[PDB]
Amino acid sequence: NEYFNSINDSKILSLQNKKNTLMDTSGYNAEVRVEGNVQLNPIFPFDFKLGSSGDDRGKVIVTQNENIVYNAMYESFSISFWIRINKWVSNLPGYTIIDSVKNNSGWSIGIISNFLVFTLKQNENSEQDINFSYDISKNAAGYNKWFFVTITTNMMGNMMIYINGKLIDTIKVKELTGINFSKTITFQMNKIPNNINMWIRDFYIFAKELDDKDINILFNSLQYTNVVKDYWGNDLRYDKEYYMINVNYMNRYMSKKGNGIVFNTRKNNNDFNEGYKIIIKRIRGNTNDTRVRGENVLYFNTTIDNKQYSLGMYKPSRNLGTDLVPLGALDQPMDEIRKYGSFIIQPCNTFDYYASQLFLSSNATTNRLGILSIGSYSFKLGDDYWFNHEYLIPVIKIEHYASLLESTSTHWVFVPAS
Repeated sequence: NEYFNSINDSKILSLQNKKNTLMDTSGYNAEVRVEGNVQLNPIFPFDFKLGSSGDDRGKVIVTQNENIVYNAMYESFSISFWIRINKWVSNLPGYTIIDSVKNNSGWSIGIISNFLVFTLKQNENSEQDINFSYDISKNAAGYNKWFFVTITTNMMGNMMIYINGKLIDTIKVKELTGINFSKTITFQMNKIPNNINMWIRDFYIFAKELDDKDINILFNSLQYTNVVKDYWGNDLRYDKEYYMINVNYMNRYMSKKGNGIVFNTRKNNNDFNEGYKIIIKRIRGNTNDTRVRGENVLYFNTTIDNKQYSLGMYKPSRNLGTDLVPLGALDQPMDEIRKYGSFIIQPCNTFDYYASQLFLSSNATTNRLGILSIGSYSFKLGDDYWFNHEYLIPVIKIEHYASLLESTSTHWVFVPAS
């Protein structure tokens, strides 16, 4: 993998976290001061955390050597990093998050409303900026997920912005004479005149203009692809309460009627605080460290009333369709769970979400009998006596699922109840 080596050669700043310490692994050794309350994750991804709070609030400062800035001050450069913001509402007020401006010239990354804007400044009057806007329809609860920004900028060429490898917006760099780039970059959440958290990790700057194939290599090299992720992009974990949601039905929560699990309409889309929660329990796995990974055999528990059930197949009051069998809440021992309630998880990540697919397992082995989907069907559940009713239920298609294998109706996500 030269691809990886050739890129690193142009790396002028590498803000990593080693040995529980923020430092510059570029080689050019920038100074890294950590003022205020800056929480530091000891677990991977070794991110560092900031806040918008008053008084003692987080501030990370990075100061560079003149020699290496001077080189990239007029040619070409790229900025790339992982970022996450909690409660990134659409009505959010303006904030400067990452700033590199000294005497009213430089560059600055900031966020306002549903926008993450990257501005280029020469003087207090004139400034050109490129931005990314998140899809408010797809993220009613706030864009709270981890995402990988990349900004390529050529001073006589072009100024582009990428999110998760996908080029979002691209505009022409105007004639910018007298543009002085600062030797300091400051990570701090400063509100703009007239309470959120921010996680940053792996902040790199390069001395060239990265292309699509380079960016996506970087994007992919900077994650554990086989570690399944929750809705916000953190490592999905066993023995932790999540809300299980289908990607095609984000406005439904999980409820129960009789033996059946039935999906119901959310009251609102501010939080995900609604319905019954599930807990992922491991059965089979290559590693054993609480993180859920591809090809793991697993099952789901959930505490409904003061009892605790496990998700599993059951026989409905009448046939729902060919090869189709509902998943429901059952009080069953492990021997039954292994036969009729065990799944093989496969991570399925896209630009829009961190999701996963779930395959019914044969006797808690990795051999796949079917796939977990969702659908509305008419039958009897619980007290239902006189009439059938339409229930939106989780359903397993057995044997023939090549059609569903590519459908987003089999994409499941998990939102923590923190």
